[PDB]
Amino acid sequence: RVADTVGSGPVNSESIPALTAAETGHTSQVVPSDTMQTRHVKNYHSRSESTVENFLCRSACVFYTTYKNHDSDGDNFAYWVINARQVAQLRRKLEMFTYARFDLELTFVITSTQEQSTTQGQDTPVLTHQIMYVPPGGPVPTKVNSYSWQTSTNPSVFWTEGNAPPRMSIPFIGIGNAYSMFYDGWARFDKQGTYGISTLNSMGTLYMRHVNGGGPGPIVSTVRIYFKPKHVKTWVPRPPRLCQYKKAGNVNFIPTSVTEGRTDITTMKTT
Amino acid sequence: GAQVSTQKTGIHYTNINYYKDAASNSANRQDFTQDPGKFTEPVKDIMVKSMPALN
Amino acid sequence: GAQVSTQKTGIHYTNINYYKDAASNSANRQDFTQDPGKFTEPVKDIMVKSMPALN
Amino acid sequence: GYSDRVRSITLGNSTITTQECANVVVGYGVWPAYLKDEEATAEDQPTQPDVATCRFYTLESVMWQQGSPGWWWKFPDALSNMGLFGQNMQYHYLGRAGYTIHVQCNASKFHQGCLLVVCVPEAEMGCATLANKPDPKSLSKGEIASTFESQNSTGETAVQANVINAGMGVGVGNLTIFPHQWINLRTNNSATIVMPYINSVPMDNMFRHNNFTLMVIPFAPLSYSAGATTYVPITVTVAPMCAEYNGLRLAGKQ
Amino acid sequence: GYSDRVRSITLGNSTITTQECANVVVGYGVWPAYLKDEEATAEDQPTQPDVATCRFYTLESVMWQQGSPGWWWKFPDALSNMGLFGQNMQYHYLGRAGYTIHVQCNASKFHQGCLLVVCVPEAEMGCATLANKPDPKSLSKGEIASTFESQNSTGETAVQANVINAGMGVGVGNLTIFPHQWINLRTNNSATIVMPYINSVPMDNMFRHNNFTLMVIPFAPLSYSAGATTYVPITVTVAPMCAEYNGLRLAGKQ
Ligand SMILES: CCCCCCCCCCCCC/C=C/[C@@H](O)C(CO)NC(=O)CCCCCCC
Repeated sequence: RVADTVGSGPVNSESIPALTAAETGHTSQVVPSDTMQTRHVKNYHSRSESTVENFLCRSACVFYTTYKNHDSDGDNFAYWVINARQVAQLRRKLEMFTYARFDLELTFVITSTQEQSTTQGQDTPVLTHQIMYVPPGGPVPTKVNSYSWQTSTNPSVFWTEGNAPPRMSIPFIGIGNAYSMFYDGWARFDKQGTYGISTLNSMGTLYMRHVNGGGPGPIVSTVRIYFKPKHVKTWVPRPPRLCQYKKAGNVNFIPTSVTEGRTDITTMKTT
Repeated sequence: GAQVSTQKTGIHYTNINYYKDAASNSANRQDFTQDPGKFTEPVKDIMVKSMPALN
Repeated sequence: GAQVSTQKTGIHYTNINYYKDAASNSANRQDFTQDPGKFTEPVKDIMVKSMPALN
Repeated sequence: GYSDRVRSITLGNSTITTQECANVVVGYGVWPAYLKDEEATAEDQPTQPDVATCRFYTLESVMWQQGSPGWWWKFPDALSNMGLFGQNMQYHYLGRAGYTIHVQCNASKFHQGCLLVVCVPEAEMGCATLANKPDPKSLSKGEIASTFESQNSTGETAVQANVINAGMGVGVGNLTIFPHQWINLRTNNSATIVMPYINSVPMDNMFRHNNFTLMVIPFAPLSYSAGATTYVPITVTVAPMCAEYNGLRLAGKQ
Repeated sequence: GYSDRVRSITLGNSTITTQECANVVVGYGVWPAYLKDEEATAEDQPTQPDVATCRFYTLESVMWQQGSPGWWWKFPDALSNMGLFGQNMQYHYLGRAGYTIHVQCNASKFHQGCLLVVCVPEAEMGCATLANKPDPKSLSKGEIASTFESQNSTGETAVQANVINAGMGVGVGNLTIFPHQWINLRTNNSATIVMPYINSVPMDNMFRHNNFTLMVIPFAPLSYSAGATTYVPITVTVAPMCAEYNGLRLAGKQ
């Protein structure tokens, strides 16, 4: 909840509530009660919706891929290296804090589309997919059927099209006491090579694939990944991203104006 | 072994956790902590509004 | 007739068994026993670290 | 007998005096201190040089001009060459420390201008060329200040130094969220910040990671009438606070 | 479960083990410790590196032979090049410290010989040439051992290294007044001394003064029958204890 207004009458003193020294770096705790007369107002407004928890706690697409039901050579499955910088929306949000800590709520929205052919007599059964997570170091799949899909240890989800979207929870899997949103450092101790957040980045890959081919007719399924931070903790606020994003592995940008211009320094007709 | 918390109004709601890993729980939104003194007034020296920042 | 156990943290969770065969229950992961003395120090003779293994 | 301008700070064999100041900004309200047994991972006993390292090192000066866009100094490194600090820094794998930054600049009652002194933790910067990564020399030059530009930087491996974005793709005028003070020639003389150790890990290497960058950008361009002294220098003085070190070995950096 | 031969010494990241020893000679019965406020003159606060400096540094080895007259190492300097010890040693005007000297040499049950390991404090040496003073390089070569001779040394500026007089004009067989242990291959394996700070002043410079010299002289010449391993090395390992430093400044030595 917000602070309510205090009743104010006229004043005559050597007290200077109106003047400070911004050079201090301290922000003024000046209310309207100073510098003007005010009535009394019991303010009930709540800041409940601007809590860090609520600002972040909302599913957001972070990526998506494709894969066919058919293809000789295996080669008809997809993968994606987990990371939250390939999407503009959420990245900018998470990047309003230097360090953060939170659990994640994974939600997948799987859909299938059928493409044009010549194939006839098609009466396709339900489609069942498989999303498999592979922690870093684990054996990665090669073809739509390499042994590794047994997931004897790697966790994964099986899902039949037509049902409620799949969903899981992930604990704070960070190595350090928190996730790092930025890293003004290098990977190797001789500053040679990778520079940027891209070095802290290392959370395994996600593998998708059709379990059953369905029919002989060509089909293309798409998997959408949705993150949703929970039980959040945030440290060190930062200036929101001004320039548009240019790369997923770094801060790179092309210089941008601070805002838009108007005619005079006096124009109320804002841009 | 459940728990009752008040709702967001201008009445409560019961709740039980069914999973073993606390990560499975829902977001805690009934939270309301706040310290602006970190970001504003981060001066080692306390400032009186009535007074000047130089004397 | 339920039971409350603590969750895995850095709060509990209620639970009831609905089936008659105990095999139907979920894996007991709140378990934490451990005896390395089986595999290490399986000697009939207790060894003092400060001392030598031959004297 | 005092003025909230007056000020005397002492650490080791060094001492700072302030005839004109505001206050002293203190990190995020957090004052630096030695790592507790509860927040530690490294099991070996740490070294606490103390006086030998936690003292005032004064970097090379820089000249302020009517066109100067700004300056910056990465920090874990910048002191990589300062006495026993830089040393303990070369012989150890891990280290953590706080700091007392003191930027000093003085003009006359007839000069005018205004500087912004900030401490950006984790100031990752972009490259001038979208496809590459900025080379080390472009990022930091130890005690030698690096410079921002009043325009777009160019190709190869330099940093996109255009000031309006602080080389981080943000609005330069918002840097004020990080610890800072203003040096307004008209009323100021020096600025002093107390940055505590800030990182997502109890300790870190010091040559591989710069946990924060000091930036001195002028928002109010320096000016003066003819006849006034023309050379107005800026001098940065920093002092490590509560420096611990772990993982001793031979010295260098890969 | 023990033997007054067994032995485990630990300081910092270093650890010493003794499968064959006598005891441990301790200075003049005095065990090293930090300078008290009552015996001090330097008013500035001292630095106590601790773990970073008070650890085991192992000098270059030397080969023992059937003719080897002996070896010696001046001490304040010898560690002038060892990690952070040597460093604190270059940045400070004053310093004081104790030591744990451990000389190690091993042969087989079929080898025979006997070494004398001593710590001569204030081991001023004479010149080979009466009229001059022995040059620095002849006095000490840091971690590189210097050698005694089985005869008279010669001219210019060398040291009168003839062993019978330990280059000090005394009877070599009397060095036993200073802290010492014997390494008698037949029953020994290592020798360990604990030299405390010994000087006529609470602290001293470390590059201008060598408060003691370690000497390893063989009284019983090494020997063995044909077929026995022929290379028998000697290795010195020393560890600073309770090192304090005062008067910090730039580094070097005039
Ligand atoms: C079937 C179930 C499948 C479950 C799959 C779970 C996959 C893991 C998803 C984790 C998402 C974490 C998002 C946190 C943001 C961090 O990426 C950032 C953001 O800039 N940088 C960083 O990279 C921070 C550096 C921290 C390093 C952590 C190492 C694990």
